[PDB]
Amino acid sequence: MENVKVYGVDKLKGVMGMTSGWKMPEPLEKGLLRAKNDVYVFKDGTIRFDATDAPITHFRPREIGVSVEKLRELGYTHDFEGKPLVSEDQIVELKPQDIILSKEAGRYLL
Amino acid sequence: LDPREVDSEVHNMDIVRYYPLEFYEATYELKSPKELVGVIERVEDRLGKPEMYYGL
Amino acid sequence: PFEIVFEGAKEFAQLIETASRLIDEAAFKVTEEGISMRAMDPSRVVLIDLNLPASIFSKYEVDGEETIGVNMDHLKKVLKRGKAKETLILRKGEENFLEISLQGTATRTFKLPLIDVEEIEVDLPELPFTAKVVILGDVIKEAVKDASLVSDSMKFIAKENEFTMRAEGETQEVEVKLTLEDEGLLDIEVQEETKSAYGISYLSDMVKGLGKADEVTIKFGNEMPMQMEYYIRDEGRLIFLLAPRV
Amino acid sequence: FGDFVENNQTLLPANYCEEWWILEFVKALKEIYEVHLEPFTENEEESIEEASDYLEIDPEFLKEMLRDPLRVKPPVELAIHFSEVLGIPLHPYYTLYWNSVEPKDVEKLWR
Amino acid sequence: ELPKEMEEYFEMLQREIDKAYEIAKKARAQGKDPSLDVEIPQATDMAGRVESLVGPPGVAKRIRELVKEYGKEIAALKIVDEIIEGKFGDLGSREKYAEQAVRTALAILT
Repeated sequence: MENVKVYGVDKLKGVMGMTSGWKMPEPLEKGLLRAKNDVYVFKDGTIRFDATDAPITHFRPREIGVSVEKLRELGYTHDFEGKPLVSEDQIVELKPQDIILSKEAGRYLL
Repeated sequence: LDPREVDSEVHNMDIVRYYPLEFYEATYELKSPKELVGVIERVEDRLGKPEMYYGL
Repeated sequence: PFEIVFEGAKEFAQLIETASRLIDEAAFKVTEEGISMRAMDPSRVVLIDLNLPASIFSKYEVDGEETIGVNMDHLKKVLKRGKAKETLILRKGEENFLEISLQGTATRTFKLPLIDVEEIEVDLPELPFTAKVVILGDVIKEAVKDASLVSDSMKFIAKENEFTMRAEGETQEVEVKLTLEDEGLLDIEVQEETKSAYGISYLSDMVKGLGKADEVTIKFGNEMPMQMEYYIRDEGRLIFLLAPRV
Repeated sequence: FGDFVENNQTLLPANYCEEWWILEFVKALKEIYEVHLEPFTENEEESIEEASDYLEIDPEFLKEMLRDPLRVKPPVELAIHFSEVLGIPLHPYYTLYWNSVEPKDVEKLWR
Repeated sequence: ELPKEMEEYFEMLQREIDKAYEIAKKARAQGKDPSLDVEIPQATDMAGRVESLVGPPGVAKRIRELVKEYGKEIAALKIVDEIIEGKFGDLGSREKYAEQAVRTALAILT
């Protein structure tokens, strides 16, 4: 608490025992900061979010709530028919490693 | 990302804007989908060429 | 090296409990003018301001000014031990310890180490308040209780010489209205029609502990934050600033 | 279709829809009047004008219906006129589930 | 090979990845964690993943050449033959060779 200057935390849950062969523990400052921000931990020391997966190849800037200027900043400059991207009702093609999150996912990732 | 080494079930997905008339005329004959693999373009028909990430 | 004395330790304990019901860490500023405290809840929704002038305390000897921080849980637990006719003495020596002494039949002295809490100076300036309402604690407390009983949010509608509070639920409806002629509204003034909605959990936390014979000043506008205040010993002031929904 | 290919499932007969109808429409147009048009794209103005003149329709309507056959439909009288002139089945939007009833029920209803 | 857009896309992705990795390395260098460096290596193709997962060291180039020449299955078979004979070092008993060959071949096919 003196290290991370976090004093007003009511609960801090741990484990009954470690499962690895090393039994190396985690710093308690990380646990305090997790308890302060209301996030949990996994078996390997990461915070994860599970969701059902669905496919998509083309999108519209109005469905995902992003301006055309922001898209042009990201790299999208045309629509799927070769025309320049100047409207929010045009259909754009998704790049292979671009994802669209839910709003629960965004709330937790905040 | 390299589509050549991701999976094998995604290599059967269609990348056509519309199906041809021959597909509809062959559905009435209760054919098997393997008989018209070349008629409708799939993902497997583009592997190797640079246009795997381009024109779906 | 300051020394501060108070009469009626139960009042101070209730004040501290009301202030700490929404925050977890608080930093008190001690000066020649008085003791001040200003903090925000972890959700960054409600702003709490506490002001205690030197005229309230029986004895007030401060040479300089320094800020002290202490955990709210320990302070609340210690202060709850006081009675209604005791003398509370807060002392701080050359050491970094806070001594809390209760003077009654026997003197009990507690010690609380000081904790370094980060100071973030944020303030809310004056805002144009369309409606100003002076109300009693009982009416608002039972109104919030009924609103929590039926719904999750509370709506305040103030018009000329009228004040109503509505709670819209999925199925049930609750309406509470009172006029100037009723004893609930001591004062009222309205520049123009106003309407706003606020949460109940924050309101339930703020209004809990209010007495029956207490005057509470409520000011709010159209879709802009509501300000609640009430006075202790006619000079001490507690200020609540609650942001509206949406 | 890739779902059918992956699981090796025999193709089932296809229900009549707008995408089949538009292909039949353009094929009949080319076979009769020798005009080349394609759906889901943009065509030349000359071909659009020729087709509209032969069909006695508004060129803007023809452009809109060739661009988006799944959202733009002709009125029932215009569909009947198309079926009479070009010689294609009725538009699928105005076809009822005639094969969900027996011919004797239709006999009684007709009477 | 690739046009002037997908290559730029991949370059910007790599740029962002590097930007994150530098901060991760600088944070980990201070010795407040079980290790003094990041514990997630980055790969680029199947051969790198196989080398990082099961090994043996130096197999990436051989896998690349064999898949370029013959194909995936024949490349796995040639890799098995090379591991058994002793291109990739001395392991010990025949049990070690069998285990390594099975693991690497299953990784290559998989």
